[PDB]
Amino acid sequence: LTVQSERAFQKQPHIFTNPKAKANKKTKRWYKDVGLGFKTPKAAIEGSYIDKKCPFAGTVSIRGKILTGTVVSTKMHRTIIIRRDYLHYVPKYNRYEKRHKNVAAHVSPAFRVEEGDVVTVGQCRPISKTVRFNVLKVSAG
Amino acid sequence: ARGPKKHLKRLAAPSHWMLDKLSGTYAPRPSAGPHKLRESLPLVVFLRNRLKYALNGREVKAIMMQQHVQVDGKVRTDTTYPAGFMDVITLEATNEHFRLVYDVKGKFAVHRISAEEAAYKLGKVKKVQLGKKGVPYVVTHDGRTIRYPDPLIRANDTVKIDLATGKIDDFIKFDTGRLVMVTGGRNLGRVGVIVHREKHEGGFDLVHIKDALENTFVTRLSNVFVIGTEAGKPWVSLPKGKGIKLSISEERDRRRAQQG
Amino acid sequence: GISRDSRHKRSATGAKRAQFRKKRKFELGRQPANTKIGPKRIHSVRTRGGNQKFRALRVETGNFSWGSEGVSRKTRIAGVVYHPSNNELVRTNTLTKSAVVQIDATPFRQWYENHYGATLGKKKGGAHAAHAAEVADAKRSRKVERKLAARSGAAAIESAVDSQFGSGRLYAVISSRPGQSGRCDGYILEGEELAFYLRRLTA
RNA sequence: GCCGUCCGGGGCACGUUUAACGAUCAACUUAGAACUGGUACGGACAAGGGGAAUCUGACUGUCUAAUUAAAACAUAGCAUUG
RNA sequence: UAUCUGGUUGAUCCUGCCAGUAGUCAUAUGCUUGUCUCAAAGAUUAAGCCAUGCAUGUCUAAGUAUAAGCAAUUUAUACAGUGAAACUGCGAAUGGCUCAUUAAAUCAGUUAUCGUUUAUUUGAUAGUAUACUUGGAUAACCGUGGUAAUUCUAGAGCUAAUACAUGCUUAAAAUCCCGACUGUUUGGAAGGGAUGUAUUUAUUAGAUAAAAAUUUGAUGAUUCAUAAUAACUUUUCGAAUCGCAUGGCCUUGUGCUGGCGAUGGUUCAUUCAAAUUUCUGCCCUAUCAACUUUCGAUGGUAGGAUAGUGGCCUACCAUGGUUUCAACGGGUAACGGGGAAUAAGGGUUCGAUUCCGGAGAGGGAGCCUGAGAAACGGCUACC
RNA sequence: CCGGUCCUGGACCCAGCCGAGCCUUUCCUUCUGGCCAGGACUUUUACUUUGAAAAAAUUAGAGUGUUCAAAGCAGGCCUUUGCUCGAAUAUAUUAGCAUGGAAUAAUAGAAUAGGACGUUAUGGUUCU
RNA sequence: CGGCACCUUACGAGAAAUCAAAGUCUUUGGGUUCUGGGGGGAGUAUGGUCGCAAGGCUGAAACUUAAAGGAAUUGACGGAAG
RNA sequence: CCCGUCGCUACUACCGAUUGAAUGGCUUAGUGAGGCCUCCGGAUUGGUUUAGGGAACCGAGAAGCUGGUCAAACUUGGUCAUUUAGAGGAAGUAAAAGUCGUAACAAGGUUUCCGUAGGUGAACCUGCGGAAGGAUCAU
Ligand SMILES: [Mg+2]
Ligand SMILES: [Mg+2]
Ligand SMILES: [Mg+2]
Ligand SMILES: [Mg+2]
Ligand SMILES: [Mg+2]
Ligand SMILES: [Mg+2]
Ligand SMILES: [Mg+2]
Ligand SMILES: [Mg+2]
Ligand SMILES: [Mg+2]
Ligand SMILES: [Mg+2]
Ligand SMILES: [Mg+2]
Ligand SMILES: [Mg+2]
Ligand SMILES: [Mg+2]
Ligand SMILES: [Mg+2]
Ligand SMILES: [Mg+2]
Ligand SMILES: [Mg+2]
Ligand SMILES: [Mg+2]
Ligand SMILES: [Mg+2]
Ligand SMILES: [Mg+2]
Ligand SMILES: [Mg+2]
Ligand SMILES: [Mg+2]
Ligand SMILES: [Mg+2]
Ligand SMILES: [Mg+2]
Ligand SMILES: [Mg+2]
Ligand SMILES: [Mg+2]
Ligand SMILES: [Mg+2]
Ligand SMILES: [Mg+2]
Ligand SMILES: [Mg+2]
Ligand SMILES: [Mg+2]
Ligand SMILES: [Mg+2]
Ligand SMILES: [Mg+2]
Ligand SMILES: [Mg+2]
Ligand SMILES: [Mg+2]
Ligand SMILES: [Mg+2]
Ligand SMILES: [Mg+2]
Ligand SMILES: [Mg+2]
Ligand SMILES: [Mg+2]
Ligand SMILES: [Mg+2]
Ligand SMILES: [Mg+2]
Ligand SMILES: [Mg+2]
Ligand SMILES: [Mg+2]
Ligand SMILES: [Mg+2]
Ligand SMILES: [Mg+2]
Ligand SMILES: [Mg+2]
Ligand SMILES: [Mg+2]
Ligand SMILES: [Mg+2]
Ligand SMILES: [Mg+2]
Ligand SMILES: [Mg+2]
Ligand SMILES: [Mg+2]
Ligand SMILES: [Mg+2]
Ligand SMILES: [Mg+2]
Ligand SMILES: [Mg+2]
Repeated sequence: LTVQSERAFQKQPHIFTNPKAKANKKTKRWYKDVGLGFKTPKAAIEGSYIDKKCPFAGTVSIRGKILTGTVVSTKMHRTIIIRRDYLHYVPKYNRYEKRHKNVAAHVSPAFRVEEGDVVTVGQCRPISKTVRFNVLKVSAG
Repeated sequence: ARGPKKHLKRLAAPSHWMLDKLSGTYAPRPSAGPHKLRESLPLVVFLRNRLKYALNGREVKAIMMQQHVQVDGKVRTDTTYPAGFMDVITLEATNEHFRLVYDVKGKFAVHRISAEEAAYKLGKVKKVQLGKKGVPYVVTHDGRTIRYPDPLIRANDTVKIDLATGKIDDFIKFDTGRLVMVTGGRNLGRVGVIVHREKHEGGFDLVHIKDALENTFVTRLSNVFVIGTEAGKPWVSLPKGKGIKLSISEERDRRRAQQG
Repeated sequence: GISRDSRHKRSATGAKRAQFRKKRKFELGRQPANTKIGPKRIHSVRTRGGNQKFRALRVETGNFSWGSEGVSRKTRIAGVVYHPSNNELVRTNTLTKSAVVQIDATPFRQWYENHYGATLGKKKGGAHAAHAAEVADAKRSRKVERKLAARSGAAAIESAVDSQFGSGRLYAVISSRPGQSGRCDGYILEGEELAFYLRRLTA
C-alpha cells in the first residue's frame, strides 16, 4: 500500500512544504478535530495517507445526524456498507416487525474495519451517489 | 414553482393575526423586511384589525400615504411592512407610541408606551463577526447591522438601540438570572428568569426559565430574548399581565371576579 | 439539454426510475471549454443569478507562482506535457486544471538574477558562460551588493528546478479552471511533487 | 614481469524477500484515438438467400457403370423361430 | 342504544350464507315541493375537441415631451400645466385551472447547506494614488410604399435619455519593492514604481496546560470570518441622473458654499425564496426470485460541467450495489397530506375537490429573456 | 381531630398516599473556578415518564341570546367625543429531538488473563 | 418411571353425537406451523414447474344458485334382527 | 327419494388452422427537424483612425459554413400489454321433467366409500391396496 498510487500526485490542498526550509524535512500535515466529542485517531495526525473525504485529514465536515450500525461489506475501496436494524410498530396488531436499512459510509484509512464491527458514522455533504455518512468511530465485534 | 409567491390565502396566514375565516379569500402577505413572514405583523393588520382606525384596506393605505405611520422612527408607506418584536410604531397625529411585545396569550398586544421609552428598542444579537477591512459588526434579530460594537458583546446578548442614531447604548450579557421573554413556541409571551442553560453541541441548546409564580418551563435558546438585567427589572415596559401564564381555571376565576 | 439531475439514473438497488418531470433549467450543464493554446479568445457565459463565467477557448499566457521564492509572474505557456485524467488532452494540448505544462522561464530568471545576483541552469556553454559573467559583473552600488550579500545562502535552489532553466522552460501545474474563470494560472513544480511527475514524463 | 577468466581465503563495506527495480533482447496479436477521401474500404479473389407449413424416410450410410439417388435398400432399436 | 329479525325441517338444535335494518361531505334517478339562513356544482366517461368575448398590465413633484394634442397667460424666449404615442423601468415565473403521469417517486413529520444562487425589502458599506459635465445612434413623428391576408413591416428625413458607449474631479500620511550616488561595518539616500474595490492563482496571520535556567473574532467542528505578501484580468464599480425649496459667507464674482427628497450603485448581513439534502413511514400482486453492470451499475483518483455537492458527465482503475426483513418486475377504475364517512373499543372504507406540497398546459423535445421559467393567455421544431 | 365555619384557612394528633436525604460492607462519573459554568472520561439498545415539536381549517371543547339554530368570532357597559373581557384549551403520534426511571426483554465484560487499581508506586521509551 | 389402551363420572366442554381432552375458551392472551370463509362451476381453464407417461404440485374467472350441510327427535319404510 | 348418457332450447366461458386482426407502452437499428455551443465567414457600418489619389489598419457585425451536444419525429424489427374475429371441438349451467336404464339412500337387493389401473350406451363394472363414515365396539 502506497500513497502515490494514482496518475495524479496526491496531496492535501494548500498545504505547502517549502523545500528551501530547515533540516526538519517532514511533510507538513494538516488535520482537524471533527467536534462532538470524537477523538482524532493518531493515524490521521501522524499518518501519511491522503484522503480528501476523510473527516480528520480531508475537507469534509461532520454535521447533521450521527448513526450507528453493523458493518456488512468492506469490498469497496474506502467505502463500507453498514446495516441498521430497527423495529417498526404496526398499530393495528399492537406489535412490531423487524426491518433493516443499508447505509453506505465512507471510511478513511485512519480506521480499520472488518465485516461485523459496530461503527459510528456522522453525516457529511454528498461525497458519492449513495454516500452521505462518514465513519467516525470503530468498535471491534 | 418558477418563482416567489406573492399571495397569501386567508386560511394559511399566521394564526396570531387573528383573522376571520369568511372576510375574504386572501390575507395580507407581509413584504420582505426586518422580520420573518411568520413572526411579523403587517401594518395593515395593526391599523385596521387591532386599532380599528381604518375600516378597510383602502383606508389604511390612505393613512400611510399621508406620512403618519413611523416604524422604529422612520416613515413607512408599505401597508404590508413586516413590523415585528420590539418594533416601535409612532402615530404622532394621535400622539401615540406602541411597542410590539407579545402578550401571554401568544399574540401581539396593543401596548402603548411613553414618548421617552419610544426613543429606543432592544435587539437580540444573532451573530458577531468581522466585516470588510476588519471592522467587527453585530446583527440583531431585526436585521440591523451595527458596526464597532463593544468587544464584550456576543451572541444571545441584548443590545439597547438608540433608534434615532442606530447606535448601541448598552447591553446585557446572556447569563443565569437575566429577565427573559419567550418569542417562539407554545410558551410564547411568557416572562421569567434564566435558571439553567443546558448545552447540546450540534443540536439546540435548551434554557430553563422560572416564572414569577415559580413555574418552570423549558424552551429552545432560539426562542429566548433577554429583556432585563434581573427579575423585576425589565428594560422595556411589559404588557398587561406581565407575561405570567394562568391556567384556564384561573382565568375563569379572574374573569368572574372582574365582572362581579 | 445537458442535465445534471439524478432522476435519469437508476437507483442504488438498480431499479429504473419512471419519468418524474421535464428537464428543469436549474439543473442544466453546458459544454466543455476545451481550452487550447493560441491567441487569447474568451467568451462570457450568463449563469444563474445573472452572474458571469468566462470560457477560455484560447490562452497564451498565465500567472504562475514560484512557491519557494514567494514570487508570481505572468509568463507564456509552451505546451501540455502530462495530464492525469486523459492522455488525449496532452496530445491535443488542452489546458484544464491540474494539467502539467511547460512555461517560459525568463520572467522568473530575470527576477532571480536581480534578486540574488547568481545565474541558473548552470550550463557551461559559451553563451551561458558569457551570461554568467555578465550578471556577476553587473554594475551595482555598495549598498546593493550588501543587500544581495545578505540574501546569499538562501540563493541555492533545488537541483531539479535549477537544471530546468538551461532549457528555458519550467514544469508547472495549472491551478485555475480556464473554462470557469478564463484564467490559466498555476504554480511551478517543486519538491517531491516535481519528482513524481518527472518519473511520469521520462517513463 | 605482463594481462585477463579457473580455484580460493582477510576484513571495512555492500543482499535479507520495496528485484514492486535496472540492463539487454524479442513474435505478432488484441483494444482504443485522431486525421483523411467523390461515403469509399471482405474494393480483385474468395464467399450462406431467408422465413411459415404439409406429405414422407428417424438420422450418417447404400444401389439401377450407360435415361430412375428416391419415399427404395441398409441401419441402430424391437419381436418371433431353431 | 356495545341490539338484531325472516328463510333449509313433519318438528328440533346448529354451521352457514341469502334477505331484511340504519348512516354516507355519496353519486344518479323517480315522484313531490310553501317560507328563512347556508351552500356544493363537467372530478368519475374523453389531460377528448373547441366558434365567440373577456381573463395582464403599469406614471409619480421627482427617467425621456417641439403631439403640427388640450388648456391658460405666466415667476418664465431652453423647458415648467395637463397629457395621447413611443423609448426607458418593472410586472407578465403571482394568481386561476386540472389530476394525466407518478409506488421510495411525490408527500408528511424531522434534519442539513462547514455544499449553493437569491430581483426585491430592511441595516450597514466606497476620499485611492472636456468637469461650468463626453459622444453617436434610435423610436414615437413626417411622408414614400408592398402584401388577399396577421399585434407584417421596408425605404427616406428628424430628435431625447436613469436607453447605449465612454470618461475626469480629493484628504493626510504611511508602508513595500527597485535603486543612481553616498556613508564606508553596513547606515543615509535622489529618482522610479505599488497601494480602493472586484477577478484568478500561490504563499503567510488567523495562537491559546498552569512557574523556573505585544495583539489575535466566531463555531461542536473548518483550509471559517478577516487581514497580509507576489502577481493576474478582451478591467467589475468608487453617481456625466431627477424633484422641490432656495438658505449662509462676503474677497458682491452668475464667486464660494448648502436643505429635504427620487432613482441608482459594490460588498456583507437580513428578508421573500430556490436548489439539493438526513432519518422513518406508502395500496394489490410470487400465475414476478433474482435484479443492476454493452452504452454508469457500486466505489476510487483526476478533470469537465454546474449557482454549488454528487457518476451529474468524461478518462483511467477496481468489482462492486439491492434482495424472502420481498429486491426486481407487473397492476392500480393511484397525485401525496391536512382530512371525510361509519364507528363501544379495536377497526373498515374514502380523500379528483375550499388549505399545504407536487406535476401539466394536445403529445414530446429544445430554448430566449430574466433574480427567478426548460414558461406554453413566450418562442423554435416535429407528430 | 383539632375548628381556627364565612363552603373556607394553621402547628400539634392519628393513620393513609407520593417524594426526598443520610446510615447500614453501598452503586448514584470525574477535576477547576467555589448548584452554575468551564474542562476530561463514558457497553449497546428496546420500553416507559416528562418537555419541546406535530400550520391553519376540520374534530373535541371554554365564552358569547346569530330573535332560536346550523353558524360566526364576535361582543359588553346609561348610551358614552370612550371605557372595556375576548378570539381559550385539549387531541395529534409512527419517526427524530431533550429528559427522568432501571422493573421487564435483550447486549458486553476478567479464563492460554493481552484483567482492574496504585490518586503522589519505581524506573525507561518517546511526543508537545 | 415410560408406553398401547380401557372403565366410571362430568368439575368442565360441546349443536349434539360425544370428549381426561374435543377441559383449564366473552372470567376471551403458554410457544409456534399449516388450513377454511354459503352451495355449485371446480381441483375445471390458463400459465408455470416436476414426470418417460399416467399424472403430481401450484391454481382462477365468467356464470349460476337459497340453500347445500352437521347432529339429534318422531314417524314411515327395509328383499335387517328379536 | 334419486344418478348418468342421449335429444330440444337459451346463456356463459374455454380450446382452435388463420405465421388472425386492432389499439397502446417499452426498445434495437436506420434516417433525422430544430435549438444551443463551437468553427470559420464577412452583406454593411463606425472610425484605433493614417494617408497625396486615399492606402491602410482597429472595432462591431447579418446570412451562411465546420464539428459537436441535447434530441423531437418517422421507417423497420422485437417485445410486452389490452380488446376482438373464427370453420370446428369439448364443457358447464338454466329450463322442462322428453328417451334408456336403475347407480346411490334399507344388507337399496353384489355393503358403501378412497387411491390407482383397465373396460364399458349411460349410470357404472372389475382387479389391487386401504377406510368404517358398517350391516360387527362382543365369543
Ligand atoms: Mg389494535
Ligand atoms: Mg418547492
Ligand atoms: Mg407591496
Ligand atoms: Mg448548526
Ligand atoms: Mg408503471
Ligand atoms: Mg449578484
Ligand atoms: Mg433417408
Ligand atoms: Mg459427416
Ligand atoms: Mg442409371
Ligand atoms: Mg441420375
Ligand atoms: Mg426401409
Ligand atoms: Mg337439509
Ligand atoms: Mg316447511
Ligand atoms: Mg345486506
Ligand atoms: Mg341504504
Ligand atoms: Mg362545459
Ligand atoms: Mg371543478
Ligand atoms: Mg405640452
Ligand atoms: Mg419593484
Ligand atoms: Mg401556480
Ligand atoms: Mg413493487
Ligand atoms: Mg440596499
Ligand atoms: Mg432612419
Ligand atoms: Mg445604464
Ligand atoms: Mg470531483
Ligand atoms: Mg468520482
Ligand atoms: Mg466512464
Ligand atoms: Mg389515494
Ligand atoms: Mg390517475
Ligand atoms: Mg387530494
Ligand atoms: Mg381521474
Ligand atoms: Mg392546490
Ligand atoms: Mg384539451
Ligand atoms: Mg405543444
Ligand atoms: Mg413548454
Ligand atoms: Mg389558454
Ligand atoms: Mg400561465
Ligand atoms: Mg465562585
Ligand atoms: Mg391543526
Ligand atoms: Mg414521540
Ligand atoms: Mg354445557
Ligand atoms: Mg370416556
Ligand atoms: Mg381419547
Ligand atoms: Mg365457497
Ligand atoms: Mg343426518
Ligand atoms: Mg399474416
Ligand atoms: Mg436511434
Ligand atoms: Mg401489462
Ligand atoms: Mg340400485
Ligand atoms: Mg342387482
Ligand atoms: Mg349395491
Ligand atoms: Mg367388468
